[PDB]
Amino acid sequence: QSKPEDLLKLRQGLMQTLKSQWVPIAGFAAGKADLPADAAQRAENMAMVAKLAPIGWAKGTEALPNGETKPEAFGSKSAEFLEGWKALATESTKLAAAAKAGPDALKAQAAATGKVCKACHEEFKQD
Amino acid sequence: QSKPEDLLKLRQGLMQTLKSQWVPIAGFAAGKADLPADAAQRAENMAMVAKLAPIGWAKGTEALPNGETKPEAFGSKSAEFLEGWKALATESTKLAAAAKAGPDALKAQAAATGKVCKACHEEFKQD
Ligand code: HEC
Ligand code: HEC
Repeated sequence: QSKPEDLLKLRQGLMQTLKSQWVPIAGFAAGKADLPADAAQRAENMAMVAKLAPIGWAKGTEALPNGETKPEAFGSKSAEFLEGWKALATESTKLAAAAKAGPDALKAQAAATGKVCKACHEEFKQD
Repeated sequence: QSKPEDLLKLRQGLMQTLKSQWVPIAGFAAGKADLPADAAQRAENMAMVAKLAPIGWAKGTEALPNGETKPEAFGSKSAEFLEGWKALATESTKLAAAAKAGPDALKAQAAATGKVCKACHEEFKQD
């Protein structure tokens, strides 16, 4: 089963776990916060979320009530959608390594990782 | 930071992603559904949720409204609670190996995995 509302919760829930892990790093990179001491662990977490994310968009979740994803995600642009997920896993793994190298390599790699959230939202997020 | 409704969506949506992968396999072990063709992939996904789980119970979410976890999870029995996530993660990894081995192996390791959901629930979850 799984009520539609449970399915939207799983999808936004994975997105919220992504944001919790990311924000500390986006903020340091923007000169708005101190260097998260657990940066490498957050970016590893970000890449595990990346790998699971396609479950929140599985068959039957094409038109949940209150969903915010464009239908092209499930159809004509389904492969490019999947491809954004893979890109986030790869940049997040690179972000892990750059956290262990030092604050400046983390800042350069956070810029490349944020682009991926922004690109996919521009193309596929309704709001 | 973070609004508590977003914090709870985090926590609860991780658990919905856990249930969505566990269900078909528990259903099989029970004799109520056929064997999932992707049982192995489901199980590795469960192990990744389990690694990520502790985020949903981070410091600062001890008293989210609408929260369903006993105060002991955050303090007095905090070690025991994080230990359960650990156990889930190794059981779900073993479930993935069993899936590859055959039905009889998956049924038996499924019984084993499900006990960890049960024990955690009996101690730390509210009715
Ligand atoms: C597509 C490949 C995405 C990538 C990469 C990122 N996100 Fe995104 N996110 C995506 C969509 C289609 C949606 C809409 C979901 C729906 O409701 O139907 C979202 C939503 C979010 C949210 C909102 C969750 C909520 O509570 O409603 C946030 C906080 C979010 N996304 C964050 C985020 C960040 C930080 C990313 C980069 C690390 C990122 N997402 C990548 C699609 C995609
Ligand atoms: C502790 C170490 C846990 C293990 C292992 C598992 N669960 Fe659990 N679960 C836990 C708590 C403390 C809670 C309540 C969270 C709160 O404060 O709201 C839950 C909740 C769930 C839910 C409901 C989610 C929702 O929409 O409200 C489900 C569907 C759930 N848990 C499933 C589940 C399964 C299938 C597990 C084994 C594979 C499992 N949980 C393990 C604590 C823990």
